[PDB]
Amino acid sequence: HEWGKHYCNHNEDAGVTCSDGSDLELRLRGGGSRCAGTVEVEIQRLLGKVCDRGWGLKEADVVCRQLGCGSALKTSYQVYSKIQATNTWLFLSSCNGNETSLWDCKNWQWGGLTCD
Amino acid sequence: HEWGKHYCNHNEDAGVTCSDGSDLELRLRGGGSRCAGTVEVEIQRLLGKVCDRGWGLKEADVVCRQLGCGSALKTSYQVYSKIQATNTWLFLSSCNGNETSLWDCKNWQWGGLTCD
Amino acid sequence: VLSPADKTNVKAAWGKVGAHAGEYGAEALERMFLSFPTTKTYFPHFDLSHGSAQVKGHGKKVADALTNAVAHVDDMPNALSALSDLHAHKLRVDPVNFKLLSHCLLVTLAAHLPAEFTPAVHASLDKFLASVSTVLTSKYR
Amino acid sequence: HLTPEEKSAVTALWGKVNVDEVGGEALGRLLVVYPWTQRFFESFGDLSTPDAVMGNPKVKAHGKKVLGAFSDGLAHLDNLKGTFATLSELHCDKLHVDPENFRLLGNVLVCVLAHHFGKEFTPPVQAAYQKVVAGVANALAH
Amino acid sequence: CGKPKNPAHLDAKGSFPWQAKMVSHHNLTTGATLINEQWLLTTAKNLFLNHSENATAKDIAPTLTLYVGKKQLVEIEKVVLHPNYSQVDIGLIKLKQKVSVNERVMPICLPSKDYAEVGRVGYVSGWGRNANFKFTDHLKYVMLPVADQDQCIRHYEGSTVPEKKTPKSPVGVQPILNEHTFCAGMSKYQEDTCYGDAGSAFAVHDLEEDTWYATGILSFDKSCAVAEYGVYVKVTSIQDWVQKTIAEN
Ligand code: HEM
Ligand code: HEM
Ligand SMILES: *[C@@H]1O[C@H](CO)[C@@H](O)[C@H](O)[C@H]1NC(C)=O
Repeated sequence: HEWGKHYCNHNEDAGVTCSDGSDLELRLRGGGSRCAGTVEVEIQRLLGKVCDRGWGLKEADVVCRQLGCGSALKTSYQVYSKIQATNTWLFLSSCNGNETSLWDCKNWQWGGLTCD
Repeated sequence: HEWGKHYCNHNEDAGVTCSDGSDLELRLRGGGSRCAGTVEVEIQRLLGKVCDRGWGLKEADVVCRQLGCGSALKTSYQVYSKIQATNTWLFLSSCNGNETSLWDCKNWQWGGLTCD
Repeated sequence: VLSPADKTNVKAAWGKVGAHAGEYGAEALERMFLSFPTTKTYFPHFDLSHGSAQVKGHGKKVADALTNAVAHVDDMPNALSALSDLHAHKLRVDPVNFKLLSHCLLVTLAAHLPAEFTPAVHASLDKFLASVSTVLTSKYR
Repeated sequence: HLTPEEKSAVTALWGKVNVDEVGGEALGRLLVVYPWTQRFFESFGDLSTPDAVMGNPKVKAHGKKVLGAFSDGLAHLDNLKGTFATLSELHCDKLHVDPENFRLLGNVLVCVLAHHFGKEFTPPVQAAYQKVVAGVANALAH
Repeated sequence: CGKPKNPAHLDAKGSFPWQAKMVSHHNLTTGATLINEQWLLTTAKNLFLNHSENATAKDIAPTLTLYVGKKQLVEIEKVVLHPNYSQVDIGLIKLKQKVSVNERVMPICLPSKDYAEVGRVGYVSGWGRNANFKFTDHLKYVMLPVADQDQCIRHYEGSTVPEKKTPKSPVGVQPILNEHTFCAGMSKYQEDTCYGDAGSAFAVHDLEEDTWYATGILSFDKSCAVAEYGVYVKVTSIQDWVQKTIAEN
């Protein structure tokens, strides 16, 4: 539309992350086994978490589908605890559930906001 | 305000009651002692009663402090004797709760309005 | 100002409201009281409990006043002369309350007649209620 | 402040709202009822007639954004003042929207919530909704 | 004369210095205009508040609190009404001490030529009521086009010939209309003055001299967009008495 004459702010600036696809890792940590726990993301040597903004079972099926586990049932744990803490987050809007990898879901954002 | 140009009807006419202060006396009647009954008022040898509107233990406390008794406990009594009828009424505003006489309460009206 | 189309919209809406106007007015009074307690200062001698017949009658009176105003949309100041004098000098109701009440009344309609409360009808009812409020509060002094 | 009953009622009722329609409808109602507010939204093109504003996608998108802000505020009822501080600075510095227009938005928003809920908008929960819209209006003021 | 800091409903941010706020002893807000270092202009109706009109101006003067600039208090010394106040609501007020003219306090000087020509666009700023009938916290300013006098007379009184006049003001109250007045219609977005903006100047920006001139003092603020015209008193018709009063004091 125009240069500068907008009402955005510096807490909602843009950015980009690019990769060839050989270093995108997704996993679960802090649970009974590999197929349960909190979702842990790894990209280009930095590891962070995700944010509940629509984390329904239908959207959650994709994470299980990528790792070879079955479907998604609930959002909790029973066995193990005390996972590491990182101040970086990933945001996902919506996914229809039949895409085999989380990296293919529409408009997945890596970092830039804190979901308080 | 403007002379003659107002909308009050003839049921809202004002009045005044001036006294030396030695001719005002209130009693409790209908109960079992000096300190239980309906609150009867004597102002210039005219009978009367106090309106329930706005009547609470905080005002009853000053009423029973002036008569020489303790703190008020209830807004009722046992009917030891019948009480005669009267026409005038005394309307009481909020009392601060520490003055030593009902006459010291701010803006108390004698007569006029009806306790319907 | 109320444009002729605006008058037609107001007339149609208040025809559609029907006999439920008294109940809607009572509900609006209660809702204004509950939302903003400060507006209860002008009803010290009023039984303001749930289901009270006093506020029901008061709401019926307000609704009848507004219906009379709609019937005389072209000569509103004369229709509300007595009420204007009552609310201006006698009771000295602040202007703010009027707008408050208007909004309350409006929401009540939206709660009960969603189908007819189109944006154009919303604008028309807002303009009419603003005109009534201005007439009643004009001589405030 | 909000009593636990009011908090429960307001959260439960807000759980039943839809993002993509009610906020846009509220914004369109504000544009149509108070014309002087069009000056700020001139960027959105044609706002001359009611059907135009109701039919404008940009209005619906901005309604989505303001409703998202409202949901965030609901999630931060205790700390509304700090929750909207950035938005307060934004509207105070760059736009010069008067503090009353925020309350105007709150009243139209309450109107459309009544419009959608129907009988379910009992006066007790409307009191809480009035309190929250008042809180956000005051927080955004200055 | 006539140099504001910034030439420009919309919240003012450094554009209207001449404006001044007044409150009576019973908490009603009104407006006024700075005319010189020590004199103001206001409507007479803003002086007979909460008391009978039989009282003298000496009784009026100490009961009014006056703010200028950014909530800067000033004290009133004298109040002088126009001898024919029944038909022209001009009223002048004298400050206790002449103000130090600065960016937030600066007068508006008066027309040498009439500007009330139909279609002329002027500015009106005031502390009056808002859409919710609460006094505005921040100063508000609106743009109004001058309107034909005959249409205004028809709107508020029906007919121009005195014998045939009958009251038809849509807001109940009737304004004072005569040769000493002019009227203005609503803005483009249907913005109009409401309670409390009385006394505010109708400012016209003359580009030839790059100067702001106070063309009128609002004398009817009860329109509140319900009536279609607001009523002002022409400064040119009042210039001479203003000059005489200032010179005499
Ligand atoms: C659309 C706006 C309003 C309308 C049409 C309206 C109409 C009326 C009517 C018809 C009456 C009865 C007069 C009579 O019986 O002689 C009345 C009385 C009254 N109104 Fe209003 N009114 C409005 C706004 C308000 C507001 C905003 C308040 C206060 C916040 C208020 C407070 C009162 C009070 C205290 C009375 C006296 C009731 C009594 O003495 O029993 N009114 N009004
Ligand atoms: C009262 C509650 C309000 C909330 C929660 C709110 C929230 C927001 C938010 C989150 C934005 C950011 C949009 C973006 O970055 O693209 C925004 C922008 C904006 N707001 Fe508000 N706002 C409120 C009141 C108002 C009011 C009352 C007005 C005008 C009458 C207004 C006018 C605007 C405008 C013009 C923009 C910029 C739109 C653009 O140029 O793209 N806001 N608001
Ligand atoms: C007031 O009106 C009268 C009417 O006869 C006129 O003689 C007088 O000059 C007027 N005064 C002023 C100050 O305009």
